[PDB]
Amino acid sequence: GKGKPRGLNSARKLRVHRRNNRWAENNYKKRLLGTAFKSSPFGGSSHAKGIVLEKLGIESKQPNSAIRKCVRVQLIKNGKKVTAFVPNDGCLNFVDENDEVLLAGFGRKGKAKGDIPGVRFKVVKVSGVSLLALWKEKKEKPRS
Amino acid sequence: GHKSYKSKHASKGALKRLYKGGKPDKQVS
Amino acid sequence: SAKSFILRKKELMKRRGRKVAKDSKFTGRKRRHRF
Amino acid sequence: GRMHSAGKGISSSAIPYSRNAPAWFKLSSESVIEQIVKYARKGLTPSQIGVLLRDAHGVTQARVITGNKIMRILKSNGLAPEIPEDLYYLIKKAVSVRKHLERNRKDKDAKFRLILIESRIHRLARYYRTVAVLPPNWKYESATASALVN
Amino acid sequence: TRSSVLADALNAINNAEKTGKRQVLIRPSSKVIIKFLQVMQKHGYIGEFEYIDDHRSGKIVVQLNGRLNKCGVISPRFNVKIGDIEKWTANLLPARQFGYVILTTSAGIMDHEEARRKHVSGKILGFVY
RNA sequence: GGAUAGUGGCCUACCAUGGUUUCAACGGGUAACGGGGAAUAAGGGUUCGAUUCCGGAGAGGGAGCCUGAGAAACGGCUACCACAUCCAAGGAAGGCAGCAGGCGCGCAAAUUACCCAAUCCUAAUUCAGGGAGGUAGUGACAAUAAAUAACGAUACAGGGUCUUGUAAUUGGAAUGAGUACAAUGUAAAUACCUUAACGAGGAACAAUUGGAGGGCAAGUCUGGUGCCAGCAGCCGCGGUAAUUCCAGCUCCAAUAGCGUAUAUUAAAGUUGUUGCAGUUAAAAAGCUCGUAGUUGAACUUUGGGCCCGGUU
RNA sequence: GGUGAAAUUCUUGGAUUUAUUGAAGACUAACUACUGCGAAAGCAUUUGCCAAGGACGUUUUCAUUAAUCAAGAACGAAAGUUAGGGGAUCGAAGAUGAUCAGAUACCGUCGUAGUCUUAACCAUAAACUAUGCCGACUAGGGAUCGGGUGGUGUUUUUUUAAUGACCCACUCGGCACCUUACGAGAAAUCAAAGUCUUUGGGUUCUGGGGGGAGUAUGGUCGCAAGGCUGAAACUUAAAGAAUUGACGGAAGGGCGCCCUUUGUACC
Repeated sequence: GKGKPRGLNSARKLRVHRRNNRWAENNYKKRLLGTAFKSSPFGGSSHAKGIVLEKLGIESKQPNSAIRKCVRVQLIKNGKKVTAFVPNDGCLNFVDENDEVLLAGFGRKGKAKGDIPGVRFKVVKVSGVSLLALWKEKKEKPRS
Repeated sequence: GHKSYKSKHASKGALKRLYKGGKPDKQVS
Repeated sequence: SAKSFILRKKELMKRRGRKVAKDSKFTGRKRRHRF
Repeated sequence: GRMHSAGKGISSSAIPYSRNAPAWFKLSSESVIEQIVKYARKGLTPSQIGVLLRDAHGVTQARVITGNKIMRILKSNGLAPEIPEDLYYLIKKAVSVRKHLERNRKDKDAKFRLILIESRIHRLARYYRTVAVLPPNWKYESATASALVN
Repeated sequence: TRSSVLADALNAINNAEKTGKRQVLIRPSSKVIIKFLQVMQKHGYIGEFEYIDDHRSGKIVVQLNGRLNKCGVISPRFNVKIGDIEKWTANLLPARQFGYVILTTSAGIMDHEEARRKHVSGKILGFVY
């Protein structure tokens, strides 16, 4: 029983049925439709670079407020315009418009640490130096 | 309470109640 | 809503029978600041 | 179970556990075979000959008394028909139900029954042309089947 | 239809051993079923089987003795090289010392350990422990 | 028959009407050179292979060709095509997917260095030539080994006369990271191996990176800030969808490395051949026939005796 | 007539109602069951004709002729489409009325298509046992349908023989049921949903979190309605089985307060 062919000479049916089934996966279908090369905002890339369009104050709530905001950036190689969560406070005095930031992915979303509705990108570098050293006062952002 | 009628894609009658109330594709070489 | 989530979800483990460290002014905050 | 039905019956015959010599028979072997060939000289099929020799003359089964099958006996004397008996009866039933279907056009269950009978006929004809009893095509079809059966 | 009579025979043995009966009646018989039960009896996992001979296919009646956990068939009869026969026992035997998987080789129908001893392999037929 | 080095529809004349296909032909996609291999360790598998070896193709796109044993060669030619150089305006010269390097594209990648000394190749040939190749510079791709401290005495705390812990207490020892006579090393140098001499008293010669409700290891820590139609009254308390608003102390893990992003693999039995499920959680065609496909009852030399020699 | 109430409606040419008779088309109550038949949808008056089936019985015949099934084919509830026929009832659409706080009592009357049949189309349903088909084994019991076997068993012959019907025992094949857990399962529950981490009898189909979405596009079938096949970007951490209760304006008692029974989401 058990639904499937089990005969010694029925390998062709097993292969074809498995091929259609594997097409009904998710990782496999994303890999062979090649949407990382056609529909993904990054070109299948891990990091990317972009020119900062503008910045918008997507704030949690009103006067009693937790200040976690995001920028609007435009990619260079693709031209698609996305949103990026800048790290810890005070760095928006550091990044302005048109600074050629370097972006990555964000990661997990749980109860905390950023539950922003539809922001999967974090600004890793700004002006081609960093955010960590430029927040820990190791290096300084050069002018233009 | 009644158990809700279960289906994957919504039934045609409920589709009627909800709805009442071009160019070809591309294949780049 | 870190305080409400943690204080609600640390009581369910008390019913399930597991140890939970007692709360103070150190639990519901950014323990580590971001970049 | 049945080939084209939902039934699962087992009504059949059970051949006795004896390969020789009914004690009270004690009659002959050649008298039996001349009765067989004379009954076939009337023009009866092997099954009716078997049931008559069982019902009238004490022949239990012809495989043990004569040592040979009935159809092989008729083949030995050249009385074997052009088509075998089961295919002949299937063709006759198909002809009758078809005639009913030209007479009564709306009878859908009879259409389904005709389809069942013709699938049975095609399967049996495939078996016969496999074992080289029929001509290797033999081509059952609607019309000449009437001229085939009678 | 009865595609594998060895499967139905071993399934009847398994059911009647699990429910605790003393005798098992098996229909139809075969050369392969007879050899399988000689393997079982020579290893002692069953009792005493006697073959009732009518002209159709025969029947078997076997005396069980307990002492038998599970027997079954592997279907289809996979071609089994000797270099991976250990894989097969590591697939479905509880331990490495007891329990037997049964092979049909050109030297006959025989359990796995004397298949090591004779250094001959073949098709896999079933298992018993 | 022509042609080829040679068989051959490779080409031509004549004459037949054939060849492939559900065992999926033909067409399309490939961000596809193929393989030896690589990552993932219960087995089976999933994913990758532009890349140190082997085979193929190409020198900006096509085509043609000379020489020659070997080329449809490009560090050879001719022609067109796309770029594009020098000017005396008439004409001439071009091909870095060789080595360096530059521009551009980008998340993404080194010196316009030295040498034929090694490995080998070419030639008229031990001798010449070789950005083939070797050496060095840049180099936290990856991989191996292990310095940042060790031993006492004192005074206490102990386990309690034998054994540990603390101290703005004290003592001499030991040595490489570096600085370098020299010599090895090398085509010549740099570096390693060796070593005359110098080189440790902590802000010395100072180790970081992540974290601290649970996963999952470590806070019944500290301080400051914005607000309150709530108490008090100018001291303050508490609360603060502040998703902690900001900093410090202490602790945990890993450690010359640590974190992050993406992709993939395992734990995953969410691809299930091993090994999934289908009454109600996703999922049994409305029903039957039927072609290819898959699968298909039992039965034919068994049993017994003989010897011999092989392994424990 | 009609409703909780009214109105539209018919009527002194007599409405409603009683009786006699006729005409039409549709459907076969009660018998009607935890019963039968059919591949399923489905099938209920009598008789006749035609062909077909299943089970049982068989000391008949062939000797593997079979099981499941992409392509392909037949049928397929109701609804719907094109001509013809018929048009009693019911009746989408439509016409008219009261619209009276509440309709907890959102309706009344008339009424086209349809409902019925012929000759053609369409091929879908909660088409459901929400349980593919074939084969094997595993547990007690009582009923019931069809066939068969045995009874110096019962009853009706007008003399007690056949048959019919009933009773007892058995057997084959069914539709169903009560209990159990040897076993299974997440649980409700299951003689199969058992013989499964001790996992392999044969074989078709289908599913891979929820939305987007049965959408868009392509192809094909269809006169139409529509059917068959059918993605993606994007977005999200969510979306079956039981028990348990706050809550009660559930009610019933007592002597405003207590005690018992009581059912626990869509828009």
